[PDB]
Amino acid sequence: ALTQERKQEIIVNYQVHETDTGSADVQVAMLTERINRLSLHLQANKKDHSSRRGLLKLIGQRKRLLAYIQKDSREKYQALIGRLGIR
Amino acid sequence: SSQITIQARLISFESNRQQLWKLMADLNTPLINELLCQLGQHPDFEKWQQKGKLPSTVVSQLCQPLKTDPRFAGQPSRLYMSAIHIVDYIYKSWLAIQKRLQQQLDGKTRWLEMLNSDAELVELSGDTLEAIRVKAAEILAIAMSLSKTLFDAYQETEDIKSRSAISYLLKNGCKLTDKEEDSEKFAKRRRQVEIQIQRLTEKLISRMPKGRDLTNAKWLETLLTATTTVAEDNAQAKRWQDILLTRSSSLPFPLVFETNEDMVWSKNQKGRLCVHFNGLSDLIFEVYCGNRQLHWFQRFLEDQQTKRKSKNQHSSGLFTLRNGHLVWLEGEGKGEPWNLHHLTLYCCVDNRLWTEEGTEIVRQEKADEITKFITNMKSDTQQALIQRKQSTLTRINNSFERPSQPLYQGQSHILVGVSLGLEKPATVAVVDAIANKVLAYRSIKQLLGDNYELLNRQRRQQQYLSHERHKAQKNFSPNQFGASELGQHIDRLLAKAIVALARTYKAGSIVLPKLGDMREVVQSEIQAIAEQKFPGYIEGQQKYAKQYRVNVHRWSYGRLIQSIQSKAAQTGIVIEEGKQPIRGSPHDKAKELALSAYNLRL
RNA sequence: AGCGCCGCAAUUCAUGCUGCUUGCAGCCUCUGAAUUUUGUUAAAUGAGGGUUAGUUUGACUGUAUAAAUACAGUCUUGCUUUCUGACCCUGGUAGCUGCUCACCCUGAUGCUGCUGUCAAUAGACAGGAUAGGUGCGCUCCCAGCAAUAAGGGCGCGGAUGUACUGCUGUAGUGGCUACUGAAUCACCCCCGAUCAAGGGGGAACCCUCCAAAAGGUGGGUUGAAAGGAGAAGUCAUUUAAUAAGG
Repeated sequence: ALTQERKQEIIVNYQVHETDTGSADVQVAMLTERINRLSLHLQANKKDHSSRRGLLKLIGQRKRLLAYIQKDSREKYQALIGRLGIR
Repeated sequence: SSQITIQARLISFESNRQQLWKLMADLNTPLINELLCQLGQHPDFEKWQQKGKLPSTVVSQLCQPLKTDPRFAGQPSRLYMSAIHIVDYIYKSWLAIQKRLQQQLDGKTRWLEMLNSDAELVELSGDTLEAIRVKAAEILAIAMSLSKTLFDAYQETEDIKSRSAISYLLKNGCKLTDKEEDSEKFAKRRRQVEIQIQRLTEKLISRMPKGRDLTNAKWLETLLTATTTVAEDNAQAKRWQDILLTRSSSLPFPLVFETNEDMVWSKNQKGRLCVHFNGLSDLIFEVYCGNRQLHWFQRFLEDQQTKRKSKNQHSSGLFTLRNGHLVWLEGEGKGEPWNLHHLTLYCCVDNRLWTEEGTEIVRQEKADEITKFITNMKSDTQQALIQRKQSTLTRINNSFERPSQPLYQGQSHILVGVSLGLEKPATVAVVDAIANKVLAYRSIKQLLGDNYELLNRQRRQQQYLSHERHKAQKNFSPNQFGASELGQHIDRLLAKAIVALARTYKAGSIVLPKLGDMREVVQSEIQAIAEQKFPGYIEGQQKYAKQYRVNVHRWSYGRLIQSIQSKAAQTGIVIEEGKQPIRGSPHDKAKELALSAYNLRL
């Protein structure tokens, strides 16, 4: 689970502006935090198929959002994935 | 069916178990995986599928350069040989499956072409129905194997009248019929064949044998990829998911010892039977078995000692032990795998080799087969093969002095027919065939006797355990179980009851039905009905008769047939195959099954 | 209600019984078949989870016999399963982590359903398979909930280029890991083993036998079965995720 402080820090860091809470860039940043933590869990917990179910959802959610961003703008898309460290 | 398996736990100190586990998991199973990969890429692979046969030596040839590859080099000679046998039998299995499926697809595709309705047969013959009926009466009078003979007659007879007459004659089960064709029952029967062709076509897209990766390196690298990389499209992400859901293989492939003397038996000073394997004699394993099997493991030592006392003038061709499989059974709980899992030896024996009379049966079977071989076989190593065969043929004459038990004698005119059904798994009729009289019926309830309550237990547990799995799946709970072992128990109880009744009436044989593939018949029948009832509504079609289709997929007619065949062979009762009639009750089906198998003796 | 199962009762009958004439004719006690009712103080079924290298289901040889098997002697090992008993539980402490929820309507193979102290709110404590409904049981039905089947309705905020997102708490409910609680058994107790390991001591009932009012040698017994296994492919069902399909 994700703390409100880490959540709000993600919001502030990826916001387009101070009241943006839901742009696709903020959404993929939130999902990237979740995917990173859950990958570390599943590397240690291969039999946690319940948690693995969540990963496949989260990876798909981010895949759809990044594909949406990429055809709004490749400049914003490339900058965003570079910040998040996604190849 | 005189080959059976007996098993024992193998016990040894930890360093022996660890060394064997590492040989199996780190070298032998990776070698098997590599052989499966290379064999599936071989340029002759596509012609092996057409022959349905693997070359006798191609796995051995592929393994030779791998025996000194740093990935695989550390193994005894018999472990390489075991890996070869594993891989060779896998493809012998898989190529035989694909070959038969292809023949089924070709056979039914021809039938779909020659299945024409009388409205179509009128046009395609150019003759009135009475005219083709007469021509079918002539062609039947010549073809008098009848089915195959008509299928032979069809192909090269390009004369559309005779060709249509054969089509009409085959539509009716190789016979004349006066009655009119019900056009909707024909259209349904045509549709069944299309579904069967489609389902055969889909089954022929089987995967190549997948192997056992025990490291699961592909899973972890895919996890790192899918979490840090953008998927190029949906199909890459789907392939990632398909890998991430794939479950890890825990256990290596077992070892196979096709030379019975590669298991060397001994008794330790604490009096326990012990075994070691060729190439691993430093690892002594202690035999821990039930007394109900101990007499076999004692026999393995006595057979070994007999041939040593005779300075190898006996043949191991008559050793009661045939081969061994060395298996790790999955342990519950946690530990290092050589501690967690339990090492188990499975020995094939031929039950006839227990007695002296049965050994004489095997000796003649061996002698005839080897005398045939030596005559037909006639290089230096091929001449050495002849000399080994001639040594076997000489040495099988030396007796092991085994227990004498006179062979079963059954009356040729007394048969037991066993009717198999979805509702009543077995029903038997003892028939005196020259008298044409039933000596005894038994129902399923009389066969099970006091065990009959197990049959309601099975139905009740199959319902209950399916529903508990359904509930557990939604929670991702691992606690998913089923009644397969109870079902196996019931089929073995029935098999013993049937054979005991056969012995009691001195039946010469047990008659079993040629059911064919009941599941593909039922599945294509129900689909053809459902497509009429739910046109354009696939989920309605799949809901239709769902529980009947499930019941037919659970019907264990093969396991019951196999259990009967094994028990009859262990008492020397002949098994015969007959055709079960569709008419009548299970009792009448069993009687007419028995009597038809008697009349089919030619 | 429906469906499955269970027995009950009834009819007909042969795989049952009776007879001389051994292939037929009666009958329905027994042992079974055909599915026909019916739920009764009946007789049968009965599904919360777990607990033994448990016992019996063996091998060989001799003797007997019509097989079936039976008796006597010698040997015995612990595997993989199916039942019947008996016993124990309703779990604990830290971590990791999924899913769910703005709100409303409908209600899914959804969730929950025991007893009795206490107790207005809240659940706790002590019992415990008697666990909602019927003879028993269900995904059916009843009652409460339903966000965690599907759908539908409809707020403000972000976003609005096809992605969607927030309203979400010491929250509800799953999974995984580590350690840990009870039975860890086959007549009972105690001390041990668990890749090997057994030892000691008792209670009932029956044999065997001093010549005997009385207890006591030498033993026996204290629930049964089944077995052909590995490897590879496939089908079916269900669950989860994904996609809108070349």
